[PDB]
Amino acid sequence: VKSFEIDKGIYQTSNFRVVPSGDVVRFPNITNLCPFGEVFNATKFPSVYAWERKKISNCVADYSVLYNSTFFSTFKCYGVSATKLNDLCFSNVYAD
Amino acid sequence: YICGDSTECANLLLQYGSFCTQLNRALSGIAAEQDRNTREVFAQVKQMYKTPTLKYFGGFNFSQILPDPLKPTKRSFIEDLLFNKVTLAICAQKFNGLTVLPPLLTDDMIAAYTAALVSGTATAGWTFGAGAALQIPFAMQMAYRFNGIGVTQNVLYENQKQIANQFNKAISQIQESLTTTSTALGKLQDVVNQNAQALNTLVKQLSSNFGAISSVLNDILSRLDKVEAEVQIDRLITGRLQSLQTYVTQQLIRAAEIRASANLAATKMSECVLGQSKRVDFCGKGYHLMSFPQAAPHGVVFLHVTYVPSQERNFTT
Amino acid sequence: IQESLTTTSTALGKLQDVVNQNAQALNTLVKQLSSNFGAISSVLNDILSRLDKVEAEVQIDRLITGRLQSLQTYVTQQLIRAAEIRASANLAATKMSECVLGQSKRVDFCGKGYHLMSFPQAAPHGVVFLHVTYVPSQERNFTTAPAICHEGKAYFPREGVFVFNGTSWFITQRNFFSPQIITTDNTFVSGNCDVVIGIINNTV
Amino acid sequence: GLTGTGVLTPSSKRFQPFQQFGRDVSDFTDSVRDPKTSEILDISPCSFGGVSVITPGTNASSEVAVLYQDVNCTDVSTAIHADQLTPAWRIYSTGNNVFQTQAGCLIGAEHVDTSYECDIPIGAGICASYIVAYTMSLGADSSIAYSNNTIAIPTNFSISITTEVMPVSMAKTSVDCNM
Repeated sequence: VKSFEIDKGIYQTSNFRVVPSGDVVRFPNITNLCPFGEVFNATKFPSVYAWERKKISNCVADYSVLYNSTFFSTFKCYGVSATKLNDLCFSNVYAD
Repeated sequence: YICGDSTECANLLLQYGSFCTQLNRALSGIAAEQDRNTREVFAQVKQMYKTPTLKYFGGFNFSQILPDPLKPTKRSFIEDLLFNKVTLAICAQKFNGLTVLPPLLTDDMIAAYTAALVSGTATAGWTFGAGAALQIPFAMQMAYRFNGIGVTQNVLYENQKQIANQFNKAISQIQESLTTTSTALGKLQDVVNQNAQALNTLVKQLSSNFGAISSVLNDILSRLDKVEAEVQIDRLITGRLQSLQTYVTQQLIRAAEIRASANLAATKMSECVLGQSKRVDFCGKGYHLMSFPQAAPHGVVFLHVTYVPSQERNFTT
Repeated sequence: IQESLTTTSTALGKLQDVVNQNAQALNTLVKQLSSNFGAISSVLNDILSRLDKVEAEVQIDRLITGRLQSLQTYVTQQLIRAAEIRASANLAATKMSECVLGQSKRVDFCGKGYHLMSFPQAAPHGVVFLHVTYVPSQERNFTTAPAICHEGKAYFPREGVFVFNGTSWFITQRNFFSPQIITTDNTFVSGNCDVVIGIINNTV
Repeated sequence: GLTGTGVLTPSSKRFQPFQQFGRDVSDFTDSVRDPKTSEILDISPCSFGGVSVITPGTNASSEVAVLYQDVNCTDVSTAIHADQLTPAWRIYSTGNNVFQTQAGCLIGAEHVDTSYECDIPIGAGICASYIVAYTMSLGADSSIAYSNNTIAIPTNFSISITTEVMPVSMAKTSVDCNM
């Protein structure tokens, strides 16, 4: 309220909050290397009208070889970031 | 409300200046205004009184008007019907960010002030307020109140018992016309419905998007990193800021209407109760013999002992 | 009064409340000039010394948008304070008609009493009255007579209650202890003696 | 996928097996299932609330009390004694904790049954003095009795000039748009 001498009364001030204590992270016990070393490094790379689709589940994602090796001409992400993608558990990645 | 919490949002919030300080000041002022409202409406007799428990005056039944010692609680039966009539639509523990503050005046003591006003109305003489009380036995009250219509006690004492009867039944019919009835207790429900829809629409604004990817924080926070991040977050904060500012300004407009009605509320608990208000079709649709306060959720409900003059003759002048 | 207004304190508070509302509104407005709105600076030209083009005009659009909304918020709250201040101003005009030019016969609105006179005095941005009210305070013990039954017939007094049935002696006002000799000239004939709950004879 | 911050507890539902989240009023999660076979409610308000200083006015005192709003007055002790409050002071320790009238914690004021006539509005009836924190004497409670027969008149009186403050004109301001 910007005074040394302040009159008497309940005066508003800041908003307190209890700082949190620790950390709780809860994932499944799903524990598996992905087929990214072969679903990307594949053999049968199809046509365009006959584009291939795989659903991949039950895995643990790496996102690490994709950056430390510049084999890729165009990297692009749309509804998502690139690097912070390795925070979240996902449902059913789709290789197209 | 805004900005719910991450880390980045507080920095982007204090980008926009003292908006947090502005809104919290304005709602603090509205809170203090509602404090002033209930003080100036009710706390108008300083020196309180006693529920006298004579309760029968020739035939003058104040049944259920006053809370009674025979009750379990201390809220009067009429007002208990009033509480039961009015709906909604430990402490509040919800991360909207919001709250209803508790009121200042204690709810039973809201009722105790109503009891005080009604009881000293039922006693104490006309001079009541500007003084304290002057020992008048309440039939001398209406014998005095016949001057605020300009007639004699030949009304009162020549018709004594009859008058009380037309009192009691109608009050009992009050018990009908407030239990059995409907929307003719509207404006309290109307006030709560305004605030319900306004605040719930504000909640839905927290569900609302503003042209961003998500409509909720911590969602984008896993797939935002940088400039993309702060663009989407600026959209969210901008919209939540505009919507909340809209809410605050409408709360202020509402509170202005409430305080004009509160001026009226003090005016009808003063002019109509503490004396007889000689002005015409102000208190009620009669010549306004008495009127009694009653509490209610978030508002006051009066009881206007009006006066309908009704028989008909023909004469020559 | 030369006590209550002179050495005294915040029991004249509302006018400073008005001025403090003005000051906080205006200082908030100036501090909004000192605030950014997601652009680079809080002050123009400073940026335009180091801004180039379309980047530049986007940032200046940000600043102009924010300055505009903050200003408009000031406008709206001024208008709201104006509405409240004019409802109270209508009250002021009201009591300067009602309570000043005559005795406003309505009760316990002019001050806290029965309002014998009133004296306005000007003020910065407001007006401060001096309410020449009334407060009656002494007390007693006296007994009742809602009527007068002299010869077997009633006399309701003048209706304006409490006949002085202090030893059944006289007639009385509402507010001041006042001896009033009963004659025929002072009360009215109202029928026989029906419900004279305090009976008094010799009323001649 | 869900980050955030809050107070967990086990679930209290008729939770369907295909569902996972709760979003109860408007997208506000409030209930989840652990990914390693347990079921939990998530009331994310750890706590919050405004605070407010209660001070006698730096002209007869310098001792405050600090009203917290949205707490039930045992969370505050754990926030103090593991240093979890955001206005984390130093020169500060708990005198007491008067709490009911659910407006929240009040640090540094005593209960008083002999309730006074309420200087300062602490929340829900409760008010301060000196610094104590009583509930409220609602005025001075005058018991009264009024029989039928018994009457009094005022026999002397007063005049009492009092103030009243009626604002009229605010500052006649104006604003250049151009500057």
